[PDB]
Amino acid sequence: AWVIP
Amino acid sequence: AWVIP
Amino acid sequence: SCIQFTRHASDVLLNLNRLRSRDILTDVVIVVSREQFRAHKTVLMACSGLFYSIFTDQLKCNLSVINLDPEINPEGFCILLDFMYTSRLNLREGNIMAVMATAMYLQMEHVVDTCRKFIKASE
Amino acid sequence: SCIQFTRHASDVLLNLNRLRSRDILTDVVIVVSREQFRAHKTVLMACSGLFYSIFTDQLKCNLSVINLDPEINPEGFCILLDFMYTSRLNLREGNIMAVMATAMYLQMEHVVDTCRKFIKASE
Ligand SMILES: [Cl-]
Ligand SMILES: [Cl-]
Repeated sequence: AWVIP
Repeated sequence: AWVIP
Repeated sequence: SCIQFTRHASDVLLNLNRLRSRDILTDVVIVVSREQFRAHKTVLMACSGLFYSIFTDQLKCNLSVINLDPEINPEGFCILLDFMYTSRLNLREGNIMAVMATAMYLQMEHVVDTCRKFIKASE
Repeated sequence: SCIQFTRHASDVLLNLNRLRSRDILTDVVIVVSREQFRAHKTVLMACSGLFYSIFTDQLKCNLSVINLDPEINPEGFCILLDFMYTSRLNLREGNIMAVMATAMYLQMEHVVDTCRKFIKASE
C-alpha cells in the first residue's frame, strides 16, 4: 503493498 | 511505456 | 519473448470504472439494505472471494440482484466497490471498522490486512 | 486521503484472464475467419476503440457473436487478445505485420506505436 498515491 | 517483463 | 506495457492493467481498470459510471454493460445490482449498487460481475469476482463463489454457483450466476447480509454497512460497501474499480481505498477513522467488517465478509484479504495495521497503530 | 494497493490492477487483470481460460461469464464470441475466441465484452471495450464502439451501439451491444473483417489474421487477433488480458504482447518478426494491421483495425494505439518502432529499427 500500500502507498500514498 | 514498454519493458522486458 | 513478450514485451509488456506497464500501464495496461491500470488503464483497463480506469476504463472499467468509466463503464461503471456511465452504467455500460453493468449486469448485476448489489443490494445493501436500502442501497443499490450497479456493477460488472467479472470485476466483483476478480476482487472478492465472496462474489467469486456467488457468480461461479450454477444457480446464483444467473441472478441480476444479489442481496447482502443486513449487517453490511452501505458506505463500507461503497468504499470497497470504489476500491475494486480504482485500487484506491478511502480509509478514514470514522469508516475503518465498517470497511474492515465489509472486507472480511467480501473476502478481500489485502484490505483486511491494511485495516488491521491502521487499527494496531492507533491503539 | 485515499491509500492505494499498487498490485490491484494487475491482480484484477490476472483474475479476468483466469476467468477467460475457464470460460467463466464470457459473453461474446469473436469470429476471425475460421477461428472463434471467447471473451468478456467489458475487457474488449476497455482495450479497444473498435470494441468500445461496437458494444456501446444500441443494436450490436446485444449480439453474442461478432464477425471481424476477413482480412484480419486470427493469430494476430489471438496475440492482441492475450495482450488485452495480460499486458504482454508476443511480438515477433514473423507476426509483427499481422499484429500491427490488427491493432490498427482494433484501434489499440499503444500496440501500433510499439509495432512502428520495432519496424523502423529493423529497416
Ligand atoms: Cl483485496
Ligand atoms: Cl493498446
